[PDB]
Amino acid sequence: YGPNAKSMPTEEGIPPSANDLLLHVLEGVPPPGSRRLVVSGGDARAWLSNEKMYVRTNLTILSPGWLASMTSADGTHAYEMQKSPVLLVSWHGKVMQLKVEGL
Amino acid sequence: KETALSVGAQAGLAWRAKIIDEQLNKQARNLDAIYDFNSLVLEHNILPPVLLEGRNTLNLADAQSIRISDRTYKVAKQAHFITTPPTWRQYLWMDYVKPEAPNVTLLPKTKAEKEIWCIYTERGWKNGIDQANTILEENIARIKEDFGGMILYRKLLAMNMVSPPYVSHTDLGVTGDGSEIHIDDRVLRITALPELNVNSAEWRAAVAK
Amino acid sequence: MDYVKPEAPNVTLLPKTKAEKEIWCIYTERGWKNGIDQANTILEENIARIKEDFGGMILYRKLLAMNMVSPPYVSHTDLGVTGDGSEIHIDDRVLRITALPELNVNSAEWRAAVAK
Amino acid sequence: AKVEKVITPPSKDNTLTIPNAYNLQARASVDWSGPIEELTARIAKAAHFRFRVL
Amino acid sequence: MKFKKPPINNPSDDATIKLAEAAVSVSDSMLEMAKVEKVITPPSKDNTLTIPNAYNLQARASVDWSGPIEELTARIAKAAHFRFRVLGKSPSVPVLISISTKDESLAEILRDIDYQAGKKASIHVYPNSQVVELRYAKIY
Amino acid sequence: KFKKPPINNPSDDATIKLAEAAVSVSDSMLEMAKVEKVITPPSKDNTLTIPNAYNLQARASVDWSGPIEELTARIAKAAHFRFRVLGKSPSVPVLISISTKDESLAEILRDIDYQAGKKASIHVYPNSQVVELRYAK
Amino acid sequence: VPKLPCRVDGACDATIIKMMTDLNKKGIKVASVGQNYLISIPASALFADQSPRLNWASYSLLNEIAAFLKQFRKIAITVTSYSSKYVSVKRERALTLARSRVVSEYLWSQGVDSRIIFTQGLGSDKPITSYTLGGDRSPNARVEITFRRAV
Amino acid sequence: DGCCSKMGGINYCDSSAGRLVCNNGFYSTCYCTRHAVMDLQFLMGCCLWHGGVYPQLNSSGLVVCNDGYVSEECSLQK
Repeated sequence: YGPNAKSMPTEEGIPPSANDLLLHVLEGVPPPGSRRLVVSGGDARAWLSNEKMYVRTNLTILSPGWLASMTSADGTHAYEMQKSPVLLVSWHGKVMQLKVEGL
Repeated sequence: KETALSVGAQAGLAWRAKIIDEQLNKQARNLDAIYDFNSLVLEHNILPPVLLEGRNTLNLADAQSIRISDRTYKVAKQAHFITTPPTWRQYLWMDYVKPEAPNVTLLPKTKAEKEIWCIYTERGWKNGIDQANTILEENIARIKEDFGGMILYRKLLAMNMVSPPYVSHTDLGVTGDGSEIHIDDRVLRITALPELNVNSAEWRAAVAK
Repeated sequence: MDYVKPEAPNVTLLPKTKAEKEIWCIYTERGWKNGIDQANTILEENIARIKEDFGGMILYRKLLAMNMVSPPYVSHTDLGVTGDGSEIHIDDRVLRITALPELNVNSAEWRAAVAK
Repeated sequence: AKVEKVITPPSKDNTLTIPNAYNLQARASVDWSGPIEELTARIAKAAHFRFRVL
Repeated sequence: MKFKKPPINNPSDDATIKLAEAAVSVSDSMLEMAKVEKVITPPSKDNTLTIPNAYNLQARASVDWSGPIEELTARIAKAAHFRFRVLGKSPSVPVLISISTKDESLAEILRDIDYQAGKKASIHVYPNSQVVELRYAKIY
Repeated sequence: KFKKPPINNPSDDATIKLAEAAVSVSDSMLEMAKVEKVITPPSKDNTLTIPNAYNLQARASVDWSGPIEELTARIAKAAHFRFRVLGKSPSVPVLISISTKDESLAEILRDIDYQAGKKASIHVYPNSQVVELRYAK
Repeated sequence: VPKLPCRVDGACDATIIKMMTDLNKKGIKVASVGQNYLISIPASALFADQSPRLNWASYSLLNEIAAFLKQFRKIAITVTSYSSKYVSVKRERALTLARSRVVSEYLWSQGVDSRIIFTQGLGSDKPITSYTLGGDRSPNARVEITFRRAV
Repeated sequence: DGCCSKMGGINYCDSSAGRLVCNNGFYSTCYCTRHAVMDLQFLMGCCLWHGGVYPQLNSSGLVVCNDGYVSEECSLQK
């Protein structure tokens, strides 16, 4: 390699599979260094570590768009998400909103 | 206001944790009956590790870039030794002191400050109770995570997805000088940590009835 | 629409006689009308925006039926098992789209429609 | 959606139907994600059927 | 003209509630694991040919024990009027036995002890000479 | 005229589910351990039975932790039996350890053979009053 | 907490108890056991003689049913109709189907809070009383609604 | 206020359910924790369905959500 030594990435490679913190999120263990949040309106829990939300429920969020979704072996959905004041959830064929406090 | 809020939070946290510890001690035998670690230990007093599994994974990096998979597995903590089995006391028991002396700084002298002192201490008490409940939820999550990991490892060992830990022993006879002696010297090492296998064809399915 | 009620009207000046009280009343009323019209203007700008986006996507569906737009192309590549003995993924697939939908310039292959 | 939907009539769709063998009617439970030969061999072994691959 | 439902009992606590709601899921997973392991591993034999039940062994017992093994076996043999015997050597880390049951046989209790022991210790019975034999593993 | 309910009784909705979960877990683990453990019939049990000759019915207190041949030779010497050995001692000696107060030499020999494991065995002859130490290879 | 909700809107168990007392003393059968709830109505106070038509006074009772059904949170309501043997099979089937459809569509148009309404009629195949002396005055010709309370 | 009124009274709460337990076995209409099903459709706040309020301190009246969107309704008149 010379002075410039630009090793050119002609092929980028595989995009990342999943952030592995979602497993402990799925089991309810918060990631280290994170902090607790306040969720009201339903049954869910949430965490904030690196300006990125993690949320845990068994319901289905609709509105704000998520980035990674993990499913347990029995019907529990955990989401790696952006931060939001509020989420839109279809619970049982009916649409509700769940607000989030802690931002 | 805020002083009452602080001392109410402290008193509620302490008292709620006290009642929680009393109930936890009252329900005693079924606890460790449920969490029998000492059944789970392998042949050479070695703790089987913790495994995490996932279903139906997907990531989006950006436009025209996603990646999907069906199942994932991951070792969390490596298998190692245990001179003694663990228990739940390090997972569920919590600390308790008795705060006792809030000094005379903001004592309520009139009716309005008396009643707001009462209700503000009351709501701080509720808040501390809620915080203790959150703490218990986190502990429950931790112990469930660890126990699920070891039972999942036993499952995959039955399924032939993991190599068993490989041990080794070296035996020595007499040892030491003419002043210090040991009778027989047996050395126990573990030469292969357990890990997944990637060869598909060795994997055995199971069928119930 | 974002709504937070403000409950702090900061007070600098006060009327003294009936004339300034009356002009205070009528100017507050005029401001009330102005704020109402501001809210309506914000509403109609928003409704134009959503109408624009919806018209755009239904236009794309229409023109793809018209056969003037190339539909987007995506490969998916499958892999077997992956990862070492530390952690594993069972069957990976990666989907990449390469053809962004463009507009043709070759007018011969254009399709018309007729009705009844 | 009525225009866009593609169907196939069930006269000639390619899917194995129920062979209604009596020993094939038992109940079980399974969980598997991987190869196909091991699972099919285990299923036939539970069914007391001989199993082969072309 | 009042209205009720049947189960009207004393109040509970949310912490106990969450404890039980964890425990049911753990029990489900353990049941699944046990079913899978049973149907994949064919059992072969039984410990009853090793441990037959003889007379003066049907006096019953109800127990609650969470400690070591050897003196507990000595106590139950002393209740049996049987001579007790140990072979091999006890290891450095002691064997831990936790048994919580009620009102069954000495023979079934001993079989439960042997099954809880598993890969480390074993119990044998000599009825012609009324001998309770404990034998450790040949390892370490 | 008075019969109490049990003191530690699960008279609560959380407690009954917790107790049912407990007994379920216990039964499942019992099944798991029972199907996991191996056994062996006494027909092929590899333990030397009791020779029960009258010269071996003495009682003694024994403290030893060391090699094997001198110990069993002294056992035979106190038992007034001749002792011989077929085989050869390897470089690493065979080690044993017994400390006890009151039993007979027959079960002492039984514990000797059980502690020896695969490397050695013993044989008793009361017709010709001898013990044999058989090494492995 | 002055802003956050304290209870469900328009819900009061005292009103629930009072109106179920009034319903059962009116003779419309109100049944509650476990987490399922049944309301059964004789057809004689609702329709004409084996005929799909609605008495004008019956709408007060119908609105009472609506006021009860607003007090609960549910998913699905099933309304079933049964009648007595009159001519055939098919006539009884059609009569039950029409009666159930009419009462279901009126309840949907009124302010009930549901997601799913199932409606069906079975003619006369499921009697609850062998005393078949009377005509429509016998209580087996009836209309029932069942639902399970949601959390 | 009265949750199990015209019943025996309040017994306890099920936080897994979010409803109180009356003396009869009937689930009351009150709530006993925030972790319960709330039919929610209208709420306060601003920068909703956006990145929330950007936490910078502004001398001007520019209130801008974290996605770059600027909400003059949340802001003030000039």
